[PDB]
Amino acid sequence: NEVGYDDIGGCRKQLAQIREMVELPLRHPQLFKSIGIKPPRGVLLYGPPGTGKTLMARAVANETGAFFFLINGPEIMSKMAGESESNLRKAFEEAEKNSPAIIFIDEIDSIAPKREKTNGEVERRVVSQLLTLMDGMKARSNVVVMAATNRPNSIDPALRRFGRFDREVDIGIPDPTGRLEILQIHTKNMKLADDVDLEQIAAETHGYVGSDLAALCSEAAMQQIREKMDLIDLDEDTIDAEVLDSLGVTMDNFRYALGVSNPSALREVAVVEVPNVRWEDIGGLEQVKQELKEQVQYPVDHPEKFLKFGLSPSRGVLFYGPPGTGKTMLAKAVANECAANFISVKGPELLSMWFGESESNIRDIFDKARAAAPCVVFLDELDSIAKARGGSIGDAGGASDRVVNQLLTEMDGMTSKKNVFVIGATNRPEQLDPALCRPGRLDQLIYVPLPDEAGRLSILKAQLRKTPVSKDVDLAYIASKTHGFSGADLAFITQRAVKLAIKESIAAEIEPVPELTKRHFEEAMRDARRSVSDVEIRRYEAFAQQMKNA
Amino acid sequence: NEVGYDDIGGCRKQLAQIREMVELPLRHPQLFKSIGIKPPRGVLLYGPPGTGKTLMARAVANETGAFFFLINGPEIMSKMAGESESNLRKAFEEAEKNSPAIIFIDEIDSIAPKREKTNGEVERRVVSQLLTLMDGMKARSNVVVMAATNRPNSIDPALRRFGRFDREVDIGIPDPTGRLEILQIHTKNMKLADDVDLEQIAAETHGYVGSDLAALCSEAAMQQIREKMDLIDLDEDTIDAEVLDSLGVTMDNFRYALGVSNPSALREVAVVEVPNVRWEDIGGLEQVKQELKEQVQYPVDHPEKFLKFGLSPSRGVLFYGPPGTGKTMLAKAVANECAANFISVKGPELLSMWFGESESNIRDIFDKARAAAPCVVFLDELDSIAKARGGSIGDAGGASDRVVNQLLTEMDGMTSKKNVFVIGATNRPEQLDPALCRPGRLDQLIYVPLPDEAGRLSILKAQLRKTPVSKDVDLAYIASKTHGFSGADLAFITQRAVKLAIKESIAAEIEPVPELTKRHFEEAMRDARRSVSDVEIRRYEAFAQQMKNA
Amino acid sequence: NEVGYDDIGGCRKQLAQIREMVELPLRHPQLFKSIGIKPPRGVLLYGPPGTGKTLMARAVANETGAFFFLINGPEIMSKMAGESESNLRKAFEEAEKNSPAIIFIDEIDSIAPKREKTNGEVERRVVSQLLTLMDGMKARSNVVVMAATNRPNSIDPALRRFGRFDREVDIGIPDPTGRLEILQIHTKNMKLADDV
Amino acid sequence: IKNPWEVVRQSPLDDRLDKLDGKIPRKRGAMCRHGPKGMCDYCTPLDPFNPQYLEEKKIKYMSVHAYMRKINSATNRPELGSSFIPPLVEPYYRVKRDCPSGHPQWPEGICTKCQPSAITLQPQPFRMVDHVEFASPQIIDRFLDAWRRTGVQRLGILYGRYLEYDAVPLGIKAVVEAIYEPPQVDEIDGITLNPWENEQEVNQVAKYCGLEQVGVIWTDLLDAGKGDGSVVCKRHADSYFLAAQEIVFAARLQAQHPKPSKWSDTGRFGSNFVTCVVSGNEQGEISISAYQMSNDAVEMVRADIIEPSADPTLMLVREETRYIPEVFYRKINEYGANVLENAKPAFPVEYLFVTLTHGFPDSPSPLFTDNIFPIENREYVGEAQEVSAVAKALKVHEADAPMNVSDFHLLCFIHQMSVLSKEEEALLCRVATLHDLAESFQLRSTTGWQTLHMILQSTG
Ligand SMILES: Nc1ncnc2c1ncn2[C@@H]1O[C@H](COP(=O)(O)OP(=O)(O)OP(O)(O)=S)[C@@H](O)[C@H]1O
Ligand SMILES: Nc1ncnc2c1ncn2[C@@H]1O[C@H](COP(=O)(O)OP(=O)(O)OP(O)(O)=S)[C@@H](O)[C@H]1O
Ligand SMILES: Nc1ncnc2c1ncn2[C@@H]1O[C@H](COP(=O)(O)OP(=O)(O)OP(O)(O)=S)[C@@H](O)[C@H]1O
Ligand SMILES: Nc1ncnc2c1ncn2[C@@H]1O[C@H](COP(=O)(O)OP(=O)(O)OP(O)(O)=S)[C@@H](O)[C@H]1O
Ligand SMILES: Nc1ncnc2c1ncn2[C@@H]1O[C@H](COP(=O)(O)OP(=O)(O)OP(O)(O)=S)[C@@H](O)[C@H]1O
Ligand SMILES: [Mg+2]
Ligand SMILES: [Mg+2]
Ligand SMILES: [Mg+2]
Ligand SMILES: [Mg+2]
Ligand SMILES: [Mg+2]
Ligand SMILES: [Zn+2]
Ligand SMILES: [Zn+2]
Repeated sequence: NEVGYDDIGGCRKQLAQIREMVELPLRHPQLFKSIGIKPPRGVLLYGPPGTGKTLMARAVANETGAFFFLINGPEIMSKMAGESESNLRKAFEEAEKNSPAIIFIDEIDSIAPKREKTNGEVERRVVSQLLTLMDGMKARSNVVVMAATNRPNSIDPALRRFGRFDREVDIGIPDPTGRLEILQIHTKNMKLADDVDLEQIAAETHGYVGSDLAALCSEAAMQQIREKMDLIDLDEDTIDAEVLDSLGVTMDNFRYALGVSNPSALREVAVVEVPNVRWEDIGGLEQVKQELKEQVQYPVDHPEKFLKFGLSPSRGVLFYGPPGTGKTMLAKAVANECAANFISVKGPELLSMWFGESESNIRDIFDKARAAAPCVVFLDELDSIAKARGGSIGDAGGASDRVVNQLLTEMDGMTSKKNVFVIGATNRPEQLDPALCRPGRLDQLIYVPLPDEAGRLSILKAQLRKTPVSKDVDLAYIASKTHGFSGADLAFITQRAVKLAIKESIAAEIEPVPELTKRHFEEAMRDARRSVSDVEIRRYEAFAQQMKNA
Repeated sequence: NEVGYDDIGGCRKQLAQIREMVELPLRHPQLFKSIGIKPPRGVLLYGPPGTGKTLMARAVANETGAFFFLINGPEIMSKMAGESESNLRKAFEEAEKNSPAIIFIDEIDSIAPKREKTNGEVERRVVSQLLTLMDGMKARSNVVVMAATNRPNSIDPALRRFGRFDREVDIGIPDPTGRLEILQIHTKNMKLADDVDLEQIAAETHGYVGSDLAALCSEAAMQQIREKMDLIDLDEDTIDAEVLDSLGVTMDNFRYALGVSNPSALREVAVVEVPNVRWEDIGGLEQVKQELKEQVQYPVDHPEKFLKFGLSPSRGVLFYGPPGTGKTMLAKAVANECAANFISVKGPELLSMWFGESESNIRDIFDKARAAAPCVVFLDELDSIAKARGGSIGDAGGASDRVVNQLLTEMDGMTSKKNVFVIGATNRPEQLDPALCRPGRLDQLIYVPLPDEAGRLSILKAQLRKTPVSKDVDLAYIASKTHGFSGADLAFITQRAVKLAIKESIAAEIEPVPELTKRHFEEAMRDARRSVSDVEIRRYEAFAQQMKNA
Repeated sequence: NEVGYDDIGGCRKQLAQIREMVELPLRHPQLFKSIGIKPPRGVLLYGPPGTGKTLMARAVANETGAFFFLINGPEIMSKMAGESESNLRKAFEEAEKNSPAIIFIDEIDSIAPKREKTNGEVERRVVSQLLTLMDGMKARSNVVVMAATNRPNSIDPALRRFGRFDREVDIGIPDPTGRLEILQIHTKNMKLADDV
Repeated sequence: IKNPWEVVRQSPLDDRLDKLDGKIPRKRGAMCRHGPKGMCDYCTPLDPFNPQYLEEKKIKYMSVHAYMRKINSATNRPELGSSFIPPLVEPYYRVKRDCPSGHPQWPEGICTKCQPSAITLQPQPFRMVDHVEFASPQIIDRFLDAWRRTGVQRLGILYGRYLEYDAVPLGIKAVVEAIYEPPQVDEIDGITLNPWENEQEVNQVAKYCGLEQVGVIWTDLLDAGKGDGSVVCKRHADSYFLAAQEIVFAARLQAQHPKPSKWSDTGRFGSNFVTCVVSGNEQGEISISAYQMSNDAVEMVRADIIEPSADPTLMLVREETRYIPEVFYRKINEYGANVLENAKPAFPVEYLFVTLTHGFPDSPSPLFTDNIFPIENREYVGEAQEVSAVAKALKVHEADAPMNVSDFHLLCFIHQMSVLSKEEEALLCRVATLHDLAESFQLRSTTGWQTLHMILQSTG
């Protein structure tokens, strides 16, 4: 119940920050005294809910030799009027007494909402009590104030101003590497069986917080007990120890627990996440591959030539082309190359968060990408922004609405020195306003054509990298016959053909064929159907000839 | 911790005001007694947050021989009911006791919101306590009330009326000259290395407040310590002094500290800022250069001929033409010539601040320009105001909406005696209503054509002033071949050619060429593409022939 | 008036969950002690109104040998200011005294609406009293908190976060098989004719 | 270094009182929906601070421990040691000294960070002592002999100890054993003191006896002139209860006697020192009204704020170094509303005291059983302190006769004689309070008590 550094894992970069911010001024205040700067007393934690934010507090606090105080959000708000503000004054006097001091406040937004958006003056006093007492502190006190929340936007920003809270520290969703470590934290207390592959689990878990993983560990434990319920009689007052020794959680319990009612985590926000697709997994289009190698990889790798040449680059890249051409995966593979952070934003994600009005988060998309620089910001489905008013034809309203007017501010509100990059992608590029296509905003426009038969060969090579295909498969004879078919169409054929294979596989299981026959294919090849009209392409090829007329 | 005049820097004109307003009545009340006027007791400070507004208070207060009293905003609001209003009565009695007195109130909006927009009557009492006690003062008291805020609009305006607060004093964002001084304030306590060029830093910092700069100084100090963390063991209770003596912050630490998250500034407001571009940096179009020398430079330089001639000038200038013709830079270079202040306002900046409903700021644009007269107000992207309703075609709604109806009031609400000037610029001038083009509002209409090859020569001379170009570069042979290409197109070619040069530069680095070859050019010259259709120009040339038919 | 397992019928799968969640940690806390996991103290019931949600509480509670404490939603909200939050503190101290303990709270949304969508700070205190006192519990207390509602969306979600309430248990509308059983429960006390 | 509540030491009574919850256990109440080992909303154990419980038991205020266990959680408890918050706050209505805002001291400098708060004189929701057990009527009947012979008033000092008073929950009782009186110039409506001279001496007797200065008593006994002991009904509803000069003067002595506490920010809270006024009832019999100043009323004397008026019910607010902000008092009007009236310039004195009960044991067994000494500072009635009484008091010329020292007035006179040394007088005040036979036989065989024999076998 007392937390060390080993009890938390995965968010190493974040803990590297806090040790510089909290561990460093306390065990060595002389360093800031020798260099002659002020120690930051404004450490702020934030992130998604249930992400160890309370856990990382004591992970730092118990690893000091400093007196660590504590203050819960709802505990003060539970108190009566006046007495609640007394405890804050009782808090800081003890911390300024025991001068090496840590003040952590969990759920800071409950005692500090926006003063504009609040009703009770008792809430307004305790905010005003907090704003007063933060400034009443001293640098000679050597007392560090920590605060955590899950809603960094609901806070009164006067705290987030200078002198009170300056150190915005986000706790992001961990990678499969770091969440593997988190599983090892919870399972090292657990009693498992030898079949348990956490690395298989951590690969199969993608958007979970540690609370989801701890519930995941707690879930597969229960199913292990459910298997033993036949051997366990509940009318007994104590079960025997032999079933306790056999109580070892299987890998299949996690396979049960993987599809449990715990999987559904909190991934309905604006997330930053490193991608997984690469250049080999996208067949063909090597010209615009190199164009991204020109336009976005050269700044993130070498800003030195720019200051050599005195020229800031174009930060605005627009993808366009026919639909179903893998334009979503393109920005993921290039962020996976130069290891930049990645933020996927779709069209209705703007709108559905604006039926709930999350537009500071839209600014925070740029801010977190500024916080996670180098980062690329990917705007999927830009036609949906036009389809917020139906289209450019639409309900007579064009692409421009409150979304565009927000984005044009935030795209122009980006420093050109920043390597934070914005990637736009649509399939209906005529149906977007040129105000967003304005130079400085989005001036690079990249057409994504259909592949040729060599590209369609390279896709079918790349798509079937994980499939047990047959040996007689002439993909080139497929690539000969597939001409007008998109890369989405080719994957759609394989989804048909695998379904045709399962119409042989479990059909045989009802009457292992791990091979995808020509008979599986020539049925789907006869059933093959083109999704893109060539007269639609003749539009896009005229745009590929010339869209700069606009 | 005790602040003199030297501890603040940069905002000299503002401190020149306050010494006339605060230092002057206190050390010499006889002057207002001899001249027989009332000393102003209504000094109000305001500006962006974190701009030394609390700092400049004690910078004046400690430099008097006067008594000082301090009031914090949230400190009164922290207090209980009735007792909070007692302290205000306890404040002024002490100040009217010690009659040379300074009353500074930090964060005045927290104790004084709008009485229309508030909920608690306790807030309404303490406003009513304040309005009462301001009027209870006397001129024989010789007591000066100072107040500061970051939100000058959230205040109840009854304070800002006469007798209570008359002296609106804004603290603007400093120039690179003044923020250079601010860096010297923070770094003179710091221990630096000899490579540190603050002037290089102050040039590279453009929209920072002093809080951003103090965080900038604090950030590069930490990276200097991060470099020493290998030599510093945290389990030690005291590090040795040899690493303390070597602890000198490098210039590259600031180069690190310029690309970090501190550098997110507060620039998302209606700002006033002197420009940097000049007439030499805009090639060609010397006719409309002289037209601005006629229309806007003659009033700001010589109002004497107008009163000689009895005629007020036309204050309304509209720029128009094809897109991408440098119309944004035109108003900047003329404000940089006659040294007038400059306010850049884009189209969606009106709209995005009106999704949050900042329209008093739209009035305050004219008020701050009236406060910063001589000033020019520049309205970029007037098509976006039409594109708020899609266009003039649009969603059947024309250019006219709540934005225009606000602006037509505020443009007509300007005194013709004022040298405050309004500059409009669009690229879709047909798509704007003539109600805004009405005489008295915007009657000067300036077409911005494409340059000729001599203009395209002058641009490529002006654009390549900071680029290490090759010596074989025949810009005239470029200017011969570039005919329909805009000035944006020419810069776009150089962005391609530099990218082509970096496709030679760091290509050679992985295989210094600081020269922009003809081979770099003739690739981009073959890749050159016109952005403006001539049939679009034939529209604008018919408008350039005649738009006065409207 | 005292409810056994036989008095409820039809929702067998749901009762299979709760016996794993409530009956199991109490009569055998050693199992979670032997396997080394934390017992879930966040049992939450929800469903349509009038679906035996109050009925299934005592159907579990009377079938333990554990202590039971009862909290009604409007009963706390009926109380005066400060005194209402006192009873919650008086609740958990008795449960942490009598450590095999069951705390059922009927109509949890009446004492816990959304803090965003509420007016009285007295409501905001008693939510804040609840959020505090849920976290003040211990695993060594071996005390299970049950809560039921008919509006699972009106609740402040901070309860439904981890550590406080994790076990979302829905009570669905029964099939014609299970509602046949429910008819047999009510009619076995009744006096019927043979045509029924 | 440590906290005061980490270095201060409680009384043994405060050690005795901490280990109890004071909870009042109900059995199965009305709306039990449970078996007999279940609970409902109406069969929980009760609170020491429970107002409905205090209302049905007619108890005015909760005890300070019942106040202590109300305002604080159980986890916040000094057996944590370091991580403890003292819930009690001794009031600080003086002036924020050493102000951390650049301005001078309070004097010459002021800002918001150094000013104290305006006082809300509510009734104090608790009290220190609940019952005042006078251990014998003969303690009083000795004490009121000055008034029956003269008719002028009388002041004293309550001595004794604090024990559990089990009638009210967590009740502390001021068990009263002894009274000593300093030199004083006595008048009728008021009393002015001479300075007390043997201040360490009589305190040493209490240190010997295991007593201490537990409070103050005085009298308001004005005989109504019918010869029975009836009073002018002057301390009641319509007149007043406490004279305001008595309030300030007791708070002077109460500031001279605070109580150390492991639950307060200074390591001390409140005061063991209590207050009693002997008077007469409506029935015409000698009654007693016991009180104590509130922790604001101590502080406003410590911070020099309030002042008596000509009206004893009105308390003046002092006009203007110091800092006098608002004072209020919450009212109950005729429809229950709470109106904080402006207390400047005057306000009722009701909001300054706490009421206490008072009485006797069922049968008197105090630490003192003897009454043989003429009381000090009464040479104006010829009642003096001379050595010649000990020949009859301790019966030393009658050398067979046993030990009559069970008399604190005489024990201070023996301490005024100062013959027995610090161990032998603590062997005297051992036998003067416990009366052990083998230790009287030890003391009648000690040298110094036989010295106290052989000196006083040769006096007259
Ligand atoms: N990264 C993690 N590593 C280990 N355990 C974790 C991690 N994230 C969450 N947990 C577990 O989940 C619990 C949730 O508590 P916290 O995440 O600290 O609460 P929180 O992060 O402040 O989010 P709230 O409380 O909903 S605002 C932790 O106490 C851990 O037991
Ligand atoms: N050239 C390609 N190489 C690899 N996969 C492709 C290719 N073209 C399409 N796909 C697949 O088909 C789908 C198209 O991806 P998306 O980018 O979402 O489609 P899009 O081109 O962006 O147009 P829409 O309107 O979003 S479907 C993905 O599942 C891709 O894996
Ligand atoms: N022009 C400046 N020169 C020197 N230091 C400055 C300047 N502007 C800001 N600072 C520093 O930034 C700190 C921030 O405090 P302030 O800027 O005074 O706060 P503020 O400007 O009054 O705005 P608030 O506090 O958010 S209402 C100051 O204490 C200085 O250290
Ligand atoms: N006459 C000119 N002299 C120098 N540079 C020019 C000239 N005309 C255009 N440019 C360049 O054109 C580019 C874009 O200028 P802009 O101001 O954006 O054009 P604009 O006329 O304002 O139309 P928009 O709507 O802003 S694209 C910049 O790189 C300028 O340097
Ligand atoms: N499935 C059921 N089996 C047997 N009796 C039932 C069933 N559903 C409802 N009842 C009866 O109807 C009552 C419904 O009362 P409650 O459970 O209090 O209502 P609820 O389900 O808690 O939802 P509320 O009270 O409206 S929020 C039960 O107490 C039973 O008497
Ligand atoms: Mg938490
Ligand atoms: Mg797509
Ligand atoms: Mg300030
Ligand atoms: Mg422009
Ligand atoms: Mg119910
Ligand atoms: Zn009961
Ligand atoms: Zn002060």
